[PDB]
Amino acid sequence: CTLSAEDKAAVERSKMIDRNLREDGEKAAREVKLLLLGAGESGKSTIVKQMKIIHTGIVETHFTFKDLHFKMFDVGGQRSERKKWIHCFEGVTAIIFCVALSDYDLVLAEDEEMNRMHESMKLFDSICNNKWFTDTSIILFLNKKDLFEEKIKKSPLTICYPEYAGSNTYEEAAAYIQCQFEDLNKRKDTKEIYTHFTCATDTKNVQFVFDAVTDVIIKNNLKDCGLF
Amino acid sequence: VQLVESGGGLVQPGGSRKLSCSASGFAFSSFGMHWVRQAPEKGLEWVAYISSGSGTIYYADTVKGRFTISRDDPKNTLFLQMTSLRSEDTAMYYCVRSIYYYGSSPFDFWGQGTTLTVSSSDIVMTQATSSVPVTPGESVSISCRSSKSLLHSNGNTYLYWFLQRPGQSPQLLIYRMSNLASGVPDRFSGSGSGTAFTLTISRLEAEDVGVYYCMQHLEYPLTFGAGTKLEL
Amino acid sequence: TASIAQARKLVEQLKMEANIDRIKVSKAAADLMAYCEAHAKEDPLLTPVPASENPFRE
Amino acid sequence: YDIIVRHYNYTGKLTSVVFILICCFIILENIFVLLTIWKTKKFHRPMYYFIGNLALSDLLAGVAYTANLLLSGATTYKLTPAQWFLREGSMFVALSASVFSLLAIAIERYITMLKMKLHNGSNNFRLFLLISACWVISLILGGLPIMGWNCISALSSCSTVLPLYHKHYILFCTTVFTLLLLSIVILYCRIYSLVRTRSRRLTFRKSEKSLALLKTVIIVLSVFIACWAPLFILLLLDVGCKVKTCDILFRAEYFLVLAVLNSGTNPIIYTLTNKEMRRAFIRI
Amino acid sequence: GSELDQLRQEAEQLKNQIRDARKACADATLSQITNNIDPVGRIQMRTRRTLRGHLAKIYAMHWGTDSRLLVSASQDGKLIIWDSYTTNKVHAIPLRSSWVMTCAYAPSGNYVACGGLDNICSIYNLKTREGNVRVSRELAGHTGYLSCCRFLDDNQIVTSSGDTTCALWDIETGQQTTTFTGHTGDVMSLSLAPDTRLFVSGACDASAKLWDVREGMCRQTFTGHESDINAICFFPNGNAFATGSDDATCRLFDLRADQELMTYSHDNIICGITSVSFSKSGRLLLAGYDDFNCNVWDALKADRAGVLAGHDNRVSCLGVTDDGMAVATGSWDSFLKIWN
Ligand SMILES: CC(C)Oc1ccc(-c2nc(-c3cccc4c3CC[C@@H]4NCCO)no2)cc1C#N
Repeated sequence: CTLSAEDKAAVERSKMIDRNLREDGEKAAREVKLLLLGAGESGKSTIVKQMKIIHTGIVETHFTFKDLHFKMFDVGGQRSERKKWIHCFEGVTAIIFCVALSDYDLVLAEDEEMNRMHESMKLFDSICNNKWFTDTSIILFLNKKDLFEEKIKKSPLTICYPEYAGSNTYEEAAAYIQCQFEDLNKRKDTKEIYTHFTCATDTKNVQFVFDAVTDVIIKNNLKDCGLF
Repeated sequence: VQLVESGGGLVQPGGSRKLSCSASGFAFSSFGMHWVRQAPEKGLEWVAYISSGSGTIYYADTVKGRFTISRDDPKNTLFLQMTSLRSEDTAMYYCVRSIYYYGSSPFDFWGQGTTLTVSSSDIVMTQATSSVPVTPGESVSISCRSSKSLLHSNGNTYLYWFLQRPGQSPQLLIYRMSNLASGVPDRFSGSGSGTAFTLTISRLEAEDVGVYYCMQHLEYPLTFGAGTKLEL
Repeated sequence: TASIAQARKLVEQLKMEANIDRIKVSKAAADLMAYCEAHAKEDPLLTPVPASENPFRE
Repeated sequence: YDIIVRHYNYTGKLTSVVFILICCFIILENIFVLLTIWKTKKFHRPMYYFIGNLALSDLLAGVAYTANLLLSGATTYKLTPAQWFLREGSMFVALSASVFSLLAIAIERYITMLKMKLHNGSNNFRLFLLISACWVISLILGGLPIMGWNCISALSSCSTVLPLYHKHYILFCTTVFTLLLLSIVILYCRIYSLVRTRSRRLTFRKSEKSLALLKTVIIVLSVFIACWAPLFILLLLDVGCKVKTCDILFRAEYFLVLAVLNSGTNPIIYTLTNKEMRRAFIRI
Repeated sequence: GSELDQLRQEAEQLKNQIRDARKACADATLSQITNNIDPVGRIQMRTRRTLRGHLAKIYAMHWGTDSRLLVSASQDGKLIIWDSYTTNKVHAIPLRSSWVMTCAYAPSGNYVACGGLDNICSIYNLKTREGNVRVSRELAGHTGYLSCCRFLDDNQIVTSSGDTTCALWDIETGQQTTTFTGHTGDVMSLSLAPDTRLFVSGACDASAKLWDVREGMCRQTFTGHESDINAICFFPNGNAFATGSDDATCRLFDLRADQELMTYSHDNIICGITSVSFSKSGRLLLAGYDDFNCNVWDALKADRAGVLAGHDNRVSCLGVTDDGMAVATGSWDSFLKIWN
């Protein structure tokens, strides 16, 4: 109409550009994105290396399993303040958390009075009770188990934990650690914690991650249509 | 970039051969294509156009319904087919890329061209004169006149300008009214008012001689000028 | 003993900044007032403009 | 007029205050639900538009029932037959639309739960298609007696509960209502079967939500069927019974009370079920 | 151990002399002097265009020199270049890492750059021979994330990294020329002067410093805030700059005298400040709060004179055009709006 001869050609460019944008915006919306966190010596490297791989600063790992595309952002190289770049991770399906069971009698460097489990619990509290992650579930991993058994065998558990009434048995020590970690969860009605013990079999770990993701997807779909 | 034409041969009247051109060195999938027929000792005339993605296919009123044209994106090859052929279709054939957006330069790179021999309302744009004798080192003023007001409500005239070297394909010099194209020296300059347009050259050398043309783009049925020759 | 270098650097920066000239606050206020009152005619934000000239007409 | 006194004489047809107040309560509940859904930007996905449509439909049903009860009485003989047909048409158009919406809700829920899409965003084409189809089918089913199947000549063919309507029309309405009722149960059972099997089979190694879904299904699917049964059995009964042989047929006004009360009780179930909309209502 | 003590008391008495000279120089506030001026009535600005097409949050936006073209970045990984007049799109430059937090536009309209969380500033070319968009250079010399980067010229770029430092790069060579250090917190805001000779940066601990590009050392510092600095912009004159913060308080400073002039705070706001930009004549101080709406804070009277509440989520970027024709604000709902 009012547009000139070549002005209508520029409007056609906007249409194909918007089409190409919408086509790519839908392909990246059907893949599961999950964040990874943990301490420096929490065994995150052995976890990211043991699992299947297909692929400074942020690092992204892309792998597929059971016709699902997973993205793993390892935010470990950021030495700046965490409160500044944490709001861009608002949309995420899960938050992988990794801690070390055997790392409970080893004090943190340049310090002789503070245990590493203390700052581990502090980081877990800051992550779970954050004002942004009030709806995303948390998957929890225990990296080492055999070294933990050897350590509780040669060293008592009462050195790290000030109160303890049970015996020096791994079967009850693991349950105590799990109950202590699940206690630091204020939002007990909007999020859940799935715990697991890392074993030598990668298939079990991948299956557990897939099961947790499927459970989160089912819960999200149920909450989507207001069915529960 | 590189462009070449193929499928040039003598054809008797009533016979048809398809035209093929191959483009390499750029994103062919986002460039529109124009065909240009150049008759011997005559001015060239627009033929056909296809937009990016084969969305809008246009034709000329003379060869409407008689030429079939299509694009092949995966192989970056362009095809042109005709149904009927007459005794006046004997002319050169060129293909020129063109992309239309804010600040773009259409008709930037002309193709080499091929030879085709056959053996047996709209805007009226007339140039000032046929040929001018010019001694080197003198300013030259060329005026191209149109029968309509090319100035649009947006505020930009749509009269293009380009030169053709003797024996080579023409190259774009000045888009719109004044902007200079990329690669050409700053000696060339143009101006206009809306009805009568002129071009001024500061210094003239020996490597820029030939014929000049003025194109219109306000209304879609593109028409070129007669062609004024520059004599050294 | 490594904080001595940064301490000397910071005290050098401080004694260097201590030589900056100071101007009266009333003079700065007057200059700001003159600047905002001189170019107030060419501001289409606080000065209403007719819709016949706005390129953003709807 | 002439034909009005004849049919009522042939059929034999020769306590309304609480209905007005319950209808006004339904209307205020519905205009409150509409205001709650409209003013909040969060409830703008295509899911809540079905609930808004159902609320508008049962509001129209309440208004139509109020108008029908107000016009009913001794004044029915004075009004023109077209006005009477109008009353019946209005009633059918209200209730048919309400039952039909309620099915589109379950269709959308089953389509959503069928495949995991990870996002609430969806095309509005299917939403507009479903809403328009529901509305036009309700309008056509309501206006059909005006065009054909009028029971204006065969006085015996007309129904007993109310004259001027053909028996085959009642049979058609019953046969479509039973199909809608079957489809509702089929979808609301298949969705629960799907949710339970996928979760038990594919989330085995590491319930409470399955029981909540079962409770929601056994509430929503049972409240509707428990209330829409008397009207359906009466509509199947009046067909077989002969004229002047059923005394219960004359007292058919009470059966519609719970039938229209279902429309007013649906928003309570569709709002107190989910927590987000309940919290939004509590905030207001 | 006495050396650290004597240097500490030396620095303390230096700070005492500085604050004494700062207090002795000021006579009266700016609000007392500007008590005989007619304030603006009401700034009623209505939306004109609605630029839509993004599918994620928006973190940056810059206006071209022609006051016609603007560029915006999103977490989706696109660098769409919009046309303000006609609303059509011109380019859809993709990104390698879909984590971006800054943008810039060349003064000549040739290059466009964007940093991000991958501590790498990539520069794209828009005037290439072909029809696509190529990466001219990828600058990687920082440890922390990049926060904001502006083009000082067509061949030099200045970046503000997260590891308490700022560096000036060179495009042809690819290596940084000069590095500015001295900040104690994460530098996350900077803006260039109109003459492109000086520039100031806002630290993360209630501090704002002034730098020079030629000599390359800190000249003056300003303090007074409580939480931190979150936005910086110069006066159109180029001789003053107003800074934002997180505790609902934006202030205006002076360059000749390191004094605080005016504070724009209200008792009804307890929310942070994300972006601050002046007007064409330095009379309207637009500020974008994170409570879903903007503000039109007056520059000389410290009273609100307009509200632009047409948004859905928190605003994260906004900037006035070169000629003062319109202002554009971008929020987290992937919707840009042009106010006039
Ligand atoms: C699938 C849905 C649309 O099916 C239906 C929906 C709705 C209905 C439906 N019947 C009636 C109805 C039935 C009997 C009497 C009277 C009425 C209305 C007024 C009249 N009272 C006068 C007393 O003398 N009102 O509504 C029947 C069916 C069926 N079958």
